Amino acid sequence: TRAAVTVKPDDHRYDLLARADNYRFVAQPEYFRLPYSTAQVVEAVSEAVAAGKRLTVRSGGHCGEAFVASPDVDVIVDLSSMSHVGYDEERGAFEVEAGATVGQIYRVLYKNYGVTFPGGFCMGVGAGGHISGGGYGPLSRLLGLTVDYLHAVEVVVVDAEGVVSTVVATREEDDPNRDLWWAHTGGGGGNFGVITRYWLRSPDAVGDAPEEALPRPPASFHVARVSWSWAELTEADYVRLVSNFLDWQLRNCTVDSPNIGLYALLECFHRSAGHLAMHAQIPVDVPDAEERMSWFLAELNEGVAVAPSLTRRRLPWLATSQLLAIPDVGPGAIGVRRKVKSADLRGPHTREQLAAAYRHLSRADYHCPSAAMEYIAYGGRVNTVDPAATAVPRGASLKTFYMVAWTDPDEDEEHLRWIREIYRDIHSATGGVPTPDEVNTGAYINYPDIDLADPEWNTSGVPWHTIYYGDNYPRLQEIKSRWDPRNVFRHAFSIRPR
Amino acid sequence: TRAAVTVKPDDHRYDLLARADNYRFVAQPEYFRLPYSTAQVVEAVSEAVAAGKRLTVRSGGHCGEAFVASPDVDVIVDLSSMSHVGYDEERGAFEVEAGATVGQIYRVLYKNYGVTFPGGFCMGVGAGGHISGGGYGPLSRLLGLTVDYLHAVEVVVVDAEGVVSTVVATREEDDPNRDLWWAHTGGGGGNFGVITRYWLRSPDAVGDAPEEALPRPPASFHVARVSWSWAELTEADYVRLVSNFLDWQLRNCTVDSPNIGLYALLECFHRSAGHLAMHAQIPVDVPDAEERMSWFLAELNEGVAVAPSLTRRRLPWLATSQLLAIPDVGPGAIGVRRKVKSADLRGPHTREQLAAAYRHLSRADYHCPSAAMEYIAYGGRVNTVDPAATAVPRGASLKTFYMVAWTDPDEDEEHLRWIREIYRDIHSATGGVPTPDEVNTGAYINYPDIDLADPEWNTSGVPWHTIYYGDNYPRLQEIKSRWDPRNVFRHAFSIRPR
Ligand SMILES: *Cc1cc2c(nc3c(=O)[nH]c(=O)nc-3n2C[C@H](O)[C@H](O)[C@H](O)COP(=O)(O)OP(=O)(O)OC[C@H]2O[C@@H](n3cnc4c(N)ncnc43)[C@H](O)[C@@H]2O)c(*)c1C
Ligand SMILES: *Cc1cc2c(nc3c(=O)[nH]c(=O)nc-3n2C[C@H](O)[C@H](O)[C@H](O)COP(=O)(O)OP(=O)(O)OC[C@H]2O[C@@H](n3cnc4c(N)ncnc43)[C@H](O)[C@@H]2O)c(*)c1C
Ligand SMILES: OCc1cc(O)cc(-c2ccccn2)n1
Ligand SMILES: OCc1cc(O)cc(-c2ccccn2)n1
Repeated sequence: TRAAVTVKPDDHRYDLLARADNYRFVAQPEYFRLPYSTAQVVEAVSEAVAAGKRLTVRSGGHCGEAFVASPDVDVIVDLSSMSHVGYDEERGAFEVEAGATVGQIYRVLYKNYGVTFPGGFCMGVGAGGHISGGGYGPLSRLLGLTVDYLHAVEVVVVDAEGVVSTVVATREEDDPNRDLWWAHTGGGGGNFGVITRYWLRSPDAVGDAPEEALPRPPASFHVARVSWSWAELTEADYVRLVSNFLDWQLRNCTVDSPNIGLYALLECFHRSAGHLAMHAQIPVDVPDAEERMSWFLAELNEGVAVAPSLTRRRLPWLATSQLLAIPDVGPGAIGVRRKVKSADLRGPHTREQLAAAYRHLSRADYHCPSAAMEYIAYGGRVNTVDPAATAVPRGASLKTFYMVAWTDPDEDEEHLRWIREIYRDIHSATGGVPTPDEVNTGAYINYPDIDLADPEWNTSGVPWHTIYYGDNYPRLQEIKSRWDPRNVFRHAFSIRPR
Repeated sequence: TRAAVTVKPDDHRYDLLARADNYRFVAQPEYFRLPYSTAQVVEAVSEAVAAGKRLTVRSGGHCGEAFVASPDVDVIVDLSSMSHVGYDEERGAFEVEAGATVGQIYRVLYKNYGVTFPGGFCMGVGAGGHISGGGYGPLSRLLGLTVDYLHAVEVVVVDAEGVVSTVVATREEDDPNRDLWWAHTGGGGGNFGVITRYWLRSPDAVGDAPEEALPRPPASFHVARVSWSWAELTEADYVRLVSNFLDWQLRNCTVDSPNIGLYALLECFHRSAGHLAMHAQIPVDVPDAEERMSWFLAELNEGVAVAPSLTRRRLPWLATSQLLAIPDVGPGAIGVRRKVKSADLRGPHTREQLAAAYRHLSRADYHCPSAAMEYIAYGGRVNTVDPAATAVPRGASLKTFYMVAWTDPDEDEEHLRWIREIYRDIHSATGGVPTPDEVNTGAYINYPDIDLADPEWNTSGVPWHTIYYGDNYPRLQEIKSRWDPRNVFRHAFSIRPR
């Protein structure tokens, strides 16, 4: 193996490595280390540990916050050159190096073996942060979460006397490292050590051919793409439309629903974007698939005056997945400053919550065509899992996501103000945040938001860690204390040892 | 390694594999063969040769025409699982397997080694088609063409008895197979054999460290992105703006220019789109770089009544390249029907030609936001090499490019009609095609257009092979007869033996 690359501030590459998906956070370490093998990750961590240096890891660069790129980080280990994806016959599982990106993973697994696993739809997202935090996407209703396929993980860890090792932790019942496995099923990136690779396999796979080791997705899908012109919207129409979407999703979010195969995402962009958009997809092989999609669209439009433009077509799965995917290049990906938020639902928003959203999404005093809240269908196979079995919170029927993206740092204050205000107004009855209760079930650690730990925005009394992990947090602390007892791996929202 | 994959029509992967960048052309072979090594590509070709099957190769699926997917193709060898990029210490050059995509090549080369090669901007374009056809991009004015770095090429070939073998052909003067190397420096894909891998290296490189074997791009670029509204854009404006663009490019298209680092692309969309668009870039370490972009923009708009909305910023090279690249996923990339055309220039379009483009670009009886023609700056270092030394015709100082993309197969005739009529009417003085002369240099093999072989659109009497290859065609024909004597590798625009 070629020796690990070290990139110092005098090297031309440093300024590029300092930048990832969020341009608000530019890293300035003493150096970037790019390793090629697990033994080089060991060496990198042990150097940092010996001299007390603050170390973080980057896989895909998609962190919503400054977890990797904090100005007090001294060393950044970038895993983008460990991206192998292959079947491992000794284990009967697909091996995925942590710097592989989801888009590449889907292509390799599918073309070479005809299988897939249910991760997210954004292309440049790294396996490192995605899987460990409880990755989901469009196939989750049918197949569950990424972590439901996590057979094993290999992790570089640091014990109380500064000794660095590489351990493989599996889900087998007698695995002495089982706890470290469980922590990676929703505990989140940057907490327990450097994940070097994951192994993926269905827990009920038959034999050991790769073609049976993970699920075959359905072969093709009816896809609907719908938009409603903002120029034609009223408050009442907005309220009614989102209510219909929500009501239909809450009736159809269990594995018993004959519509469980229908996945849909409603993007409510701010008015400056020109439209509200939705994409929906259903496997062709579901009984009456095409009629099911028609009933769904007709229900959506009941009692709503604006008529949508609609295109319907049929595509193979992988193409359906790339249609909906977010690009890793182009003006939407590169040089973009961002803020994201998250809130999960097991119940409908109220008419008052939706009128408040409408007030923020129609504001004519703001202009940002990439400002949006999104409602994302969820549930299904996700919620048939015993929730003790993984570290991811379960029970939401629907996720919601808030985002503003812009390019000018001059404008930071007004974009941050806009996203904070809409999210707080929506959650004004619960101290401005989704406190776990009858309607909210929390938030998703892979859409982190540090305003949850800010007394000016979170006036609920409920700490951030409850919001993101609910009842799994204290077990995560204990596993943290066992495996990273010096708190070498940390960030604003890292598991505190206890 | 793993045995090669065979995908027949009963396999769920077939419908996906049958679909590439252009949905107008759906492949229907007997099977797809996905090989993992050169030996397996030999086996695949030997099977098709033995039974006289019509065989084609796919790398990235970016062909503008049906050369891969044509219905008479029986076997398609898909190289997407051969996408290794690394330095090959033995030959002193970067090894690029034919199935690697340019997006991934630039990331690997730059991050691991701090180097690059001047290829194209589109992400999912495959090395196989791209390099052999004579790839270019944004850095070509400073660095030349991809083929200028082509140190060697490995090709699976078939002799007159139908024996299949592998040859490595190099650029070295004593190489007995130099002729095969030269044919790959612009002869285009799908002619001589299956390219399994390329080796890339500067001809003048010092020593044997990878960091020195290809050029380091400039670390940072000033970037400008510009758009003019169609709202009150008039013929007069349109014609002044492009003339201004062209005058400028033509004065500053040589290695003597202190503006040669300035690279710019003008997109003239149909009124449908709302705007005309332009992106420019210049390295940061060019003396007075920031001011030169100011001068360039000033001259552009002189005598032009629409005021351009403008944004300027500074980025690292690799970020700059990903900003202006075209995504390989999302609505712009997936499930899209396309038609492309091209014409290179050695001198300016006349006022009449521009009037004719304006008319077609303004035509209110047509709707297609994706319809455009583009002026892409070119020349510079490209034109300091001997036109003999590679198979790519050189001479153009500027490249032009035409495209319509849509999704509805029912609208094919309207979109084809538009692109065909605008192209014809701009070349109406020369029989509807850019005949090599004082002002036109031809067209580019990697933007193929079978309408140049259609008596109804090409009335110039100049055959397609002269437009694409000028003086180099007879030599290509001779290499073709020597290396593919049975014409195994062919398509509509393949080199005809003789
Ligand atoms: C940008 C982006 C993010 C998305 C998108 N869509 C998603 C979807 O459809 N479903 C999802 O479940 N999530 C989606 N996300 C959110 C992402 O899942 C998160 O942004 C992930 O956390 C990103 O992972 P990664 O790209 O690896 O980002 P990094 O910034 O490098 O790291 C995040 C976090 O994890 C730690 N970490 C990374 N790598 C490691 C390893 N190997 N070992 C330990 N820890 C690691 C980092 O230190 C950091 O703290 C769609 C889009 C466009
Ligand atoms: C879609 C697309 C194309 C682009 C884009 N931008 C370009 C740019 O910025 N600079 C360029 O110089 N060219 C650009 N092009 C055009 C592409 O260069 C061409 O479209 C390439 O030919 C595409 O290559 P590839 O993606 O490999 O396409 P295929 O469809 O697989 O094959 C093309 C042609 O080549 C033969 N062939 C492929 N692979 C091989 C191998 N290994 N050996 C021999 N022959 C091969 C095929 O049979 C076919 O004949 C921007 C965009 C978005
Ligand atoms: O998964 C939805 C989504 C879409 C998007 O454009 C961006 C993100 C995102 C971006 C950064 C951190 C977390 N999520 N998520
Ligand atoms: O090279 C410019 C460009 C842009 C684009 O969106 C598409 C293409 C293209 C698409 C198919 C075949 C050849 N070129 N080219």
